[PDB]
Amino acid sequence: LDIDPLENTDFRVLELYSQKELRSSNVFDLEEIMREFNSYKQRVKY
Amino acid sequence: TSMLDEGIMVVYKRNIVAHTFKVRVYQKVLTFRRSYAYHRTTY
Repeated sequence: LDIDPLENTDFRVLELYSQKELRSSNVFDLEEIMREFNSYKQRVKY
Repeated sequence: TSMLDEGIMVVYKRNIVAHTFKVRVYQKVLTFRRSYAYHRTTY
C-alpha cells in the first residue's frame, strides 16, 4: 500500500468582472447625472 | 480482479461594458430679464 497524500491547493479569489468594469456597464450612471445636473445648475454669469 | 483527455483552455466572458460614443448637441439659449426704472434705482 503506497498511497500518495493529497496535495493542499490554494483556491484563489476569482474576479470575473472588474469593479471599474462593473459600473462601466450601466447606460445610466447616477453619479454623472447628478454631477451633470449641478454643472447645469451653475450657468449664470453677469 | 484489478482495474481523461488533456488540452489547452481559453475562457471567455459575456462582456458588459456598455458601448460609449460621443454625441454633438446643438441648441440655443434665450434669456429674458426685465426691469423697471425710477430715479437711479432700477428694479
